[PDB]
Amino acid sequence: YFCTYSFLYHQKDMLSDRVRMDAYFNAVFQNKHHFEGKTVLDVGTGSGILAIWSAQAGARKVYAVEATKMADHARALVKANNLDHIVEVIEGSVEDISLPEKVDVIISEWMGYFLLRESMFDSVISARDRWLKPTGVMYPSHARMWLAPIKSNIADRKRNDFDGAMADWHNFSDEIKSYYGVDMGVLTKPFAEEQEKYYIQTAMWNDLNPQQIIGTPTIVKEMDCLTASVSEIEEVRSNVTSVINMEHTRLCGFGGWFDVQFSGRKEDPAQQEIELTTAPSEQHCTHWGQQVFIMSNPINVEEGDNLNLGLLMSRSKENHRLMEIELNCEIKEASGNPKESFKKTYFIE
Amino acid sequence: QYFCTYSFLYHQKDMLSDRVRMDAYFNAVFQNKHHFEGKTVLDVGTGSGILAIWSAQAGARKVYAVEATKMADHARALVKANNLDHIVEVIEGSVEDISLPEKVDVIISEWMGYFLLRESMFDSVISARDRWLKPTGVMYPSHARMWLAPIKSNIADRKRNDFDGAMADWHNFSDEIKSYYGVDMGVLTKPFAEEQEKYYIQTAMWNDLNPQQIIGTPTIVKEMDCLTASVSEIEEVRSNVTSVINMEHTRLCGFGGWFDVQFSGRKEDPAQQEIELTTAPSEQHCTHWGQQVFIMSNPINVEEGDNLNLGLLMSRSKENHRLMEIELNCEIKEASGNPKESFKKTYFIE
Ligand SMILES: Nc1ncnc2c1ncn2[C@@H]1O[C@H](CSCC[C@H](N)C(=O)O)[C@@H](O)[C@H]1O
Ligand SMILES: Nc1ncnc2c1ncn2[C@@H]1O[C@H](CSCC[C@H](N)C(=O)O)[C@@H](O)[C@H]1O
Repeated sequence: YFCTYSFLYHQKDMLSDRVRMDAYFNAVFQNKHHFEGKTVLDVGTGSGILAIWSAQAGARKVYAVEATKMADHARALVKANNLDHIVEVIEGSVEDISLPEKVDVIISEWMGYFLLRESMFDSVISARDRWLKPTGVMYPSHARMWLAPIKSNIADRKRNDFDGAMADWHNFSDEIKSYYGVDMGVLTKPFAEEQEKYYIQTAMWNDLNPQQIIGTPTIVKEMDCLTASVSEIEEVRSNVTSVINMEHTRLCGFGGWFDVQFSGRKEDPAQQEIELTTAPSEQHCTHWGQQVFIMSNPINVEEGDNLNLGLLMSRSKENHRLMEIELNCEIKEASGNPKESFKKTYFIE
Repeated sequence: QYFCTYSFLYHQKDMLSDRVRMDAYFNAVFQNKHHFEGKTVLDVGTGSGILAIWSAQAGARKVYAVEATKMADHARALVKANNLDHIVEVIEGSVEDISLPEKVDVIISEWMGYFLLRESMFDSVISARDRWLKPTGVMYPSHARMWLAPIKSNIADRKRNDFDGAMADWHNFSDEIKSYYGVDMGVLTKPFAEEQEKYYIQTAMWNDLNPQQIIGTPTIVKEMDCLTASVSEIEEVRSNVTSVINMEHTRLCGFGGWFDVQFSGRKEDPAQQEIELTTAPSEQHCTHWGQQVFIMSNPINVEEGDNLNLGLLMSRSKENHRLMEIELNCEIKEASGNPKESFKKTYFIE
């Protein structure tokens, strides 16, 4: 994990996100009252970009914490820009560090694929509960996860890739039975499962299109970063989305994304609320795109149809930074109430 | 990190799909069933259990198939389904933490990574030999061998056109970060650069070389006797010399490394027939290891009789012990000694 974040090359990818960058930019400077002459802790500074803007905008002192050797660059960068007298870049895992003082603002960019991937917010919680004074602000102040039924040609690409996978495995076992004389038949099933788990069962990074969304989007979890806790991170949700097309569409899968907001405390508000969304757009991509969850079996669907969804979202056992999505779906026609029930496990890795 | 990959049938599959590698091992066994007829066999890192199966097919008394990964499950089912469970015993664990109901006649295993030495799976085979093999014991393969040879390849252009791309993209990036956001990224121009050279240039590429692309005499850098090879023998120094052949006129663009493996058994129990598995430049024979290429930072002209005096030093990286580093020091001397043109570059295998 920490591995990939130690590359300049990876770090600039993020910095290249104009959408990602504009939001934090405008959140800081359009609200330089949370910063003027205050103390900020930038959580997971990496390049130290967010930690520079805070100083640039009035922060008396800014603790920029980075777990990787990337810290050594955030230093040259904060020093090369003449803010070394404000920003203190400390290398090390925020979980293991002690500060001299409590902090007014915690600023971080902890959001992953589908928001919860990487579980870096667990570090921010630690930082907030250990340091944020009783009256501190947080950037972002709230977050939000969304889901919606979509219609993509990728559903078929991946079924066509699994089918091929399966076509090859059967030539190969024929080959190995002719020469060598070993019969590979009984590993057909395990090679099946391992393959549905990879082309079908595992969420795809896609760049959805507003026109690909075929129902009302649902909010699958709201969040308050001033108050959220790790215990509430593994999450269960039930809601409903309605078809709006002719429909003359099929259910090919579900897309998931997230909202983020810079609003302030209900009591130290933002002069101006800034929103970073990843909702599909014809123009604004993010490096997060959306997570497409592909349909093992596409389904016909008409307008007015009513998709009752039951999501359950737990962090994996092998690796707590990966997700596993349990998705139960009872579809109901406009008229109550036929159905097309089914249950599917998707993996965010 | 390492083992993770081998728990994948799809991967185990790639290797089993490698005809050259299979033909070699399959023949090694059946052309020599005299080591296997009624013998006890240890297979180290069984995977699908393919070597265990053949051994048992060749009349072994009992076979021992050790896999670290949950793949042991499938070798175990793969051996039941071929009516060999009464001879083959698939065990789950590391050959380092496992004990045996007895000593073993033959130790067969496919432990060779990229450029022979990657993954360092031989450490496990050794351990397996030292504790379990009996004096009489034979080993498959019985010898190994790493080679090196100066080459001519358009990939040394491909990568530097790649690097330049990278650099160009950065200088725009930084200019775009200053225009909006008001940060100058200048102090990171050099570090960015080194990362990009470390990654495009100094890092070994997989390649499938044509024998024509070999512009000098090859050279043996290391030769291995699996019966006696130590783990300390595994960090390696090698000073060779090579002579440019094509050399009417070509360009030095980098180096290729590859390995040989041999199944000759023992001098007091020799193979009825010796089998070989080579990864040299082929024209008609491919392998999943291919050849490892080490690019020239800067390509150099070269002629007939030009003498490449190479100083090599193979060692493992501090971070991971399964990865390699190669300090390659090069003195080039024209057929008329000298004058020179000497360089020094450390290459990473990952
Ligand atoms: N517990 C922890 N302590 C310190 N740094 C952490 C951390 N968990 C994640 N990080 C770091 O936080 C960074 C998140 S990526 C964000 C980069 C930068 N803040 C920006 O917005 O441009 C990574 O560089 C990662 O190394
Ligand atoms: N110390 C160890 N103990 C058990 N298995 C090991 C091991 N080190 C490596 N392996 C396993 O050995 C295999 C190496 S690839 C060999 C696959 C198979 N024997 C064949 O020849 O086709 C991998 O499955 C790896 O997981």
